[PDB]
Amino acid sequence: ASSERELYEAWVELLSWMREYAQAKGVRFEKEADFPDFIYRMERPYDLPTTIMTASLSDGLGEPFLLADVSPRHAKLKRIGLRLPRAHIHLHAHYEPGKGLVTGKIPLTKERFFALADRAREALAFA
Amino acid sequence: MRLERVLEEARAKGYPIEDNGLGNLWVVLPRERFKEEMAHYKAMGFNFLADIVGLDYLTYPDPRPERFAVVYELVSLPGWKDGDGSRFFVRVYVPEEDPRLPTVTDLWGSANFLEREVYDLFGIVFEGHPDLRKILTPEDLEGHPLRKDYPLGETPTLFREGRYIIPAEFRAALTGKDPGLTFYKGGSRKGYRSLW
Amino acid sequence: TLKALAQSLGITLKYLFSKPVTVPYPDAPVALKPRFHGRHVLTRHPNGLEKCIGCSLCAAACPAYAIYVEPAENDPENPVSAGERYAKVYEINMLRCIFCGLCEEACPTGAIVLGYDFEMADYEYSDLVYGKEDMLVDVVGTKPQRREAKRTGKPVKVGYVVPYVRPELEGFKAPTEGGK
Amino acid sequence: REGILFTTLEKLVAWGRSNSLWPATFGLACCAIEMMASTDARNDLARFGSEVFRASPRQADVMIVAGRLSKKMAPVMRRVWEQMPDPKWVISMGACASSGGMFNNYAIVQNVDSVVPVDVYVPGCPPRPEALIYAVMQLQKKVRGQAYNERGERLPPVAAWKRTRG
Amino acid sequence: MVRVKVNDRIVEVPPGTSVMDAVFHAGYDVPLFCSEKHLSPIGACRMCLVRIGLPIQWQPKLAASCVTAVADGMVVDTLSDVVREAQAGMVEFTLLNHPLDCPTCDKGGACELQDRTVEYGLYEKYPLELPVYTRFEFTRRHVDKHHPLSPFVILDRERCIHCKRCVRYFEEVPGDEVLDFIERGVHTFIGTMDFGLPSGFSGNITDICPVGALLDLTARFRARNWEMEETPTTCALCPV
Amino acid sequence: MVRVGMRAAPRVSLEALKAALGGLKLSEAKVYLITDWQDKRDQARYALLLHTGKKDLLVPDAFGPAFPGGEEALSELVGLLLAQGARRFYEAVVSPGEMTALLDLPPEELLKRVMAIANPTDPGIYL
Amino acid sequence: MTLNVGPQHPSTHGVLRLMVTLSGEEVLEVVPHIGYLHTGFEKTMEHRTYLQNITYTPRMDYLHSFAHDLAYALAVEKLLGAVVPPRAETIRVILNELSRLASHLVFLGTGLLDLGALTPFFYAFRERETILDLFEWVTGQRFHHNYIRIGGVKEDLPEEFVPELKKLLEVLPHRIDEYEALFAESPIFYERARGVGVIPPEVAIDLGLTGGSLRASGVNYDVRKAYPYSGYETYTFDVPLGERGDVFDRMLVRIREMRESVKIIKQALERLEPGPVRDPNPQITPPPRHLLETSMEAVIYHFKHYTEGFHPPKGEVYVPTESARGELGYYIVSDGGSMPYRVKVRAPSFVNLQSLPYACKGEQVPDMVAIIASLDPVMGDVDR
Ligand SMILES: COc1oc([C@H]2C/C(=C/C(C)=C/c3ccc([N+](=O)[O-])cc3)CO2)c(C)c(=O)c1C
Ligand code: SF4
Ligand code: SF4
Ligand code: SF4
Ligand code: SF4
Ligand code: SF4
Ligand code: FES
Repeated sequence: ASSERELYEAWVELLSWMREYAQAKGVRFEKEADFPDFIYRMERPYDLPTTIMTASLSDGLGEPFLLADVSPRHAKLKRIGLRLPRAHIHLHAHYEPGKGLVTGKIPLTKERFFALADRAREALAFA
Repeated sequence: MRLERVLEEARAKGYPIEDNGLGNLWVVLPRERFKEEMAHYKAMGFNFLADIVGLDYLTYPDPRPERFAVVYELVSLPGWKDGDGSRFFVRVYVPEEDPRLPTVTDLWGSANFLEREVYDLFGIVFEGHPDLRKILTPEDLEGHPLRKDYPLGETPTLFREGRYIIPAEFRAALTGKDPGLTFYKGGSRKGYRSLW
Repeated sequence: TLKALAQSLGITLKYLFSKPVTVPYPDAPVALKPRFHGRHVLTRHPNGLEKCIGCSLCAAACPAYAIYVEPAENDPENPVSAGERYAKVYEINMLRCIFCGLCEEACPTGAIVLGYDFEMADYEYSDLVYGKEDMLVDVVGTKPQRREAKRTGKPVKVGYVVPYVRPELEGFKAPTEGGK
Repeated sequence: REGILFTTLEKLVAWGRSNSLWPATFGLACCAIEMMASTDARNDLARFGSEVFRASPRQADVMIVAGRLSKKMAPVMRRVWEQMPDPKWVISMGACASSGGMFNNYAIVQNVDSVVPVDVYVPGCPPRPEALIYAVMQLQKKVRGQAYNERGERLPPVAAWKRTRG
Repeated sequence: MVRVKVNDRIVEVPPGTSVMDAVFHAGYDVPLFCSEKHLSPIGACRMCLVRIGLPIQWQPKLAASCVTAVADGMVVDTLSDVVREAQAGMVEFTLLNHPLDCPTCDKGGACELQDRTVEYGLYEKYPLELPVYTRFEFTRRHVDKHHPLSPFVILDRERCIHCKRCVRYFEEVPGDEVLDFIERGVHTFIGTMDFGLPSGFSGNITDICPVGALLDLTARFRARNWEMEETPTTCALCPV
Repeated sequence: MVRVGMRAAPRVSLEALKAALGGLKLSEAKVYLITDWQDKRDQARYALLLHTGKKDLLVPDAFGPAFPGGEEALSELVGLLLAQGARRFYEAVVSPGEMTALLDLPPEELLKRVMAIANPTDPGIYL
Repeated sequence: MTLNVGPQHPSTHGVLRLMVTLSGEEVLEVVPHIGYLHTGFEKTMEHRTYLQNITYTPRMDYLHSFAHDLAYALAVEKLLGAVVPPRAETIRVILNELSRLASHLVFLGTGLLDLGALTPFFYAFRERETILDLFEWVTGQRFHHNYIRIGGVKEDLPEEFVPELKKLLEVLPHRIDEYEALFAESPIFYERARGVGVIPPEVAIDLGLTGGSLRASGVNYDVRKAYPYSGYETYTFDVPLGERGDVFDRMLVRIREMRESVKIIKQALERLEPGPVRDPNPQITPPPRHLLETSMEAVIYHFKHYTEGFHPPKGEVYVPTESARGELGYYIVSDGGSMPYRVKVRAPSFVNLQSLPYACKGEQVPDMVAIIASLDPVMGDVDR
């Protein structure tokens, strides 16, 4: 259905949150990868709000501790996924209308993500 | 009708008959029997002598009998007196250090120019020729271009500020002896053919 | 066959009274097809980011080898291309270029696409190497045309008209058949 | 006397030579058919004054290198240029003539500025008849002294005036 | 010596010979990802699979020619439609989560996966019927990208196809185990807690990686593999 | 084939070539001025290969305006070759890096390559 | 008088040198000197990928070039087993016969101008100009068009191509009938050409004169009829023939060729039903431009195909076709590599020139020009 739109739109919000943490805790954030189905569109149309698909929070020593990814514009089983490297931690987040962003049935609030990122920072970061 | 009798004649004398699954026929005659056999071929009713294509196999990946090879094309026009339409090729190898060949200019005048070209492009001198004079390449040009040990002789491409290209160092395409940019080339880049 | 002289005379006269057929360049705009092979243009995405990712697929498939591409790595703050790679130096020697469409055909990002300018006559070999900033879609006119408009103070008018510009030329602004 | 040494007369004679440019065709290859098409009844270089076409070289000022210049033809064309009156101009037409073109080998002169002094270069394969009109107009304003290059310089009226013939 | 037969050709070959060397020795070809010269073969990429008969008694499953020894009088089949079909399938499984980074990939033309894919991939299925390249249309694997492992080496864990060449090298050749995987399953990725890449022979993996994962920082983004002018010479910094 | 003259010494190259030339008649000889960068002659450097047919002569890259007195020495050189009756003049365009290794290749290879790549030239561009 | 009718002077179109061994106003014998355009296709093509060489192919015969493109394409298709879609085949025969009409127009315009009158050069050229627009419609180029591909053609026909083609096909028959009405009932050309140009079919066969000049002497030998390649088996066709080989019969037979070629253009136009455009085999065809952002195989195949190319199997091949100047063919030797091992071209204008000393022997000195224009050489084809 049309929920698709808000998904990518919601994705941008997510990035803001991520960006915020870098400005908050003074730790390096990086745009990892943009959308290939946006680079290789030559004349074809592209309506999505952003072209950035993957980003991460890297410590001083460069190894990321938090990874976030989104399904491409034409891929099936569209979702957003999260991962903690070295910690075997993965999340499958969807967006349920009216409620908000939900990990299954549990809404994903900004506070939840912020606490998760801080736990990762204290645990996995080397320097 | 005459092509079948050509095959029956040559196979009876033990000359190899080359055939690809595409519909073109090669008949390789040795040097001695070449002149007399092809004279008999013209007598067999071959009006038209289309091509004289000279070949240098110096850099061919698989080895071949001899380096140079001259191929004539004998045809009988379908719309002329009694035209079957029989067209075929005659290949005759010429050694690297023996660039000889008797001409069929006396039979077809078409070998006047054509053989000269093969003498111009390759080191092959045609015996019995009225005039073996360089046709295409400049009169002061030294050598025979189309043989692989003869350079193509390229010039670099030019750009703004010291930025140049040497195309022979720029080519990503592979020849037959080029191993490739990886350890090797196998599979579909060593030869690929669809099965209709 | 004396009649043939008279018939020839008569038809030549009939054409004499038939005035029209010709087109007077430069006074009349040359009618070009939308698929015409002209000066290359580098196209940009809606984001403004440039489409060229500096991959040198245009240069290898060039039968004259006239295309030069030095790459570089994007600056995350102010990126130039979409990926991690852009074209620092993009030169095409129009005296080597033979106008195939092989660089257009092989460009995966749709950046390099032929335009419509043919009015690129110049005096010097060294000046006929058209660069990156000499072909962008934003630019309106050829090198001698822009130099003449600058040393003349009079704006550029291209001497061609097309029924429409292709979708591959998104952003290519040109005179279209008289719509303006 | 070279069409110089008078504030009025040099303008007058440059006007004359520039507008009355009389091409001397040297039809070589597929560029030359695009040179012929620039005279038919749709797009004719038969207006600026180039209606007539002096095949003899003793009578024409503009020589257009139109096609691939194979080496066996280099010297002949050379003398065709030397068989021209001194007030003569040479345009290099095409990619095969301007540079080596795509044929980068033993058979082609990789820039015809080698054998003849080029006035105007015109890329294209073949350069559209309308690009040829643009080049003859380029040369028109060049021989009036109305031509400037990218580097900021005004270009001499007649190229082949600066070469120590031999 | 041992007598071996590949599809029409018979070769004398010393006994300890691997089926892969004997196949290439006979003039035929088969993909190769997991194994590498001077590296211990362990069957991982499963590309070198051939058919084997040892008398006409064909083996049940395709033999890994990378880690299999040869025996006298053995028949090896690499041209049967079964072999090419299976090879195309494994190429698809390898290309599964690849980032689509070829055009900006520093590996360019000298990439083994590209060449073996165009060699053995897309078996001719049986017309003028329109073909589909990939079946996998799901969300692909995304991990950390352009990760500098050392001032000379850069690491893209997405391009890794999970061979063993770099970790096997580091364990075997220099004796410096400073690179190995972290997690398992499809989440596996190369990483280290030794960051400086202490081994002084670290640069050789730069050549071995059949993908653009480990690349040269000091030569990053200068030209494509073909655009470079390759001149073979000898290094005179030291007496070796 | 002899190698006279020296790199980047236009006047010494010219004097040694004066001496080694002698009264050699150049009616059927060939003069190959090898350089890089076709168009820009104002900054050109030049080598010379003289193919007489009976013995050949080499001059390294020492002439041209790129060196002090290379323009005047190249003018004198072309005047000297023209005085002796030369009619067939050629120019070879090599990559700069070639120019150095081309004088160290065996005579047959170097000379074959040069004759294949030669461009007929008007000596007026060097006088 | 061994007179030097030099290269390009006087008005020997297609630069060619002639030593006319000749005393008076007769013609004893003409000794030709060619090679003044030698550029090196047979050699340069050995260093260009099969995909690239389609940029080298049309430029040999720059008038009827799509025959060169089609000959090269078909030979490689046979060598690697490519499939012609019906629509691609119909489009290829359209462009073939249309480039043939254009080459014929240029040939007769040049022949009339070369000795005689100037006017009818323009009218025929007018039509030629229109034809070029059609090409510029689909290929974006006047000639030297790089459109054909090994599998088929590059991309599809625009919406605007077919109506313009219908316009030109409706106006042309009257135009060709007008040229023939002017020329056939020849006022002076009758006393100029009917006698000149002695073409005994026996020696024309012996010297390799295939280019439509032989059937003007009454030999029904056409590759479109002798060796159908591009579907010509499936066409209703009149095959022009001549009573006795001269310049007059040659020109009239070629005009009838133009009318039959227009009829073939219309015939092929009618049978055109939408469909595919090129051989979809990914090993031979680059991926479509739209799934470059979805599939990995797409990107790998695009990268490889446009840097390396493809590798056809080891073997030699050759297939002939009929151009406006006769039998044409490419002898392709491939060693299994990305670049062809050798390409040898049977240049019809090359051997068709052997009949110069013969045909114009005993003819007039001026008529040595009309008999060359009537021989229809394209020195891009001869010199090559
Ligand atoms: C003739 O055809 C051709 O020519 C050429 C060359 C020679 C040439 C001559 C003249 C005389 C042009 C000319 C035409 C008309 C006028 N005019 O004033 O009307 C003036 C000059 C132009 O190209 C080539 C190369 C060719 O391959 C063919 C098939
Ligand atoms: S159009 Fe052709 S010659 Fe021109 S730059 Fe592109 S690929 Fe090269
Ligand atoms: S213009 Fe296109 S093909 Fe060329 S380097 Fe840029 S992105 Fe690649
Ligand atoms: S630039 Fe093109 S059209 Fe001109 S001569 Fe060369 S190949 Fe022919
Ligand atoms: S590693 Fe190879 S297949 Fe993967 S993106 Fe790079 S070039 Fe393409
Ligand atoms: S990083 Fe490269 S060498 Fe190491 S396991 Fe992955 S693909 Fe193999
Ligand atoms: S080579 Fe990797 S499986 Fe044998």
